[PDB]
Amino acid sequence: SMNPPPPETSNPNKPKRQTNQLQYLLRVVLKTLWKHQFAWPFQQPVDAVKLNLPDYYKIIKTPMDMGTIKKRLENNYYWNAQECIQDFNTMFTNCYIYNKPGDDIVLMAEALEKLFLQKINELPTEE
Ligand SMILES: CCN1C(=O)c2cccc3c(S(=O)(=O)N4CCC[C@H](O)C4)ccc1c23
Repeated sequence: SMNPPPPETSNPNKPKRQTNQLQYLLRVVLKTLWKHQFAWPFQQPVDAVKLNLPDYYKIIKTPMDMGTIKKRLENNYYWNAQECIQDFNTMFTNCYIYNKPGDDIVLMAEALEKLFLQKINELPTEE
């Protein structure tokens, strides 16, 4: 049983930007989702060993989680907001791939994803 290396959160050769939308995504969107009662399963990479889900990383080849996204934001890892939004979408999509409609984990993702879409519907305009 082995978890893979988690996604990178630092990369000096990546071009980085401190964007008004990216600050919003950390200060407002991520930190609001982070406090939700259903956020805890998404706050770190899936530990397929602890959770005894040995087939998780057989199926999920681009893992993502809100703890990785929080580190990426706090270390100024993104060039623009769409890169950060795509990591959220990967995280939600992975959960819907590995799991089935009706699963408790999928009810949690569906709630988080609707809040997430509410919060990003309006981003501060690129000043
Ligand atoms: C989001 C990443 N991710 C999955 O794809 C997934 C599949 C099955 C279980 C599980 C758990 S759990 O065992 O802690 N638990 C959490 C609360 C609701 C259910 O009871 C399951 C935590 C995080 C998970 C899973």
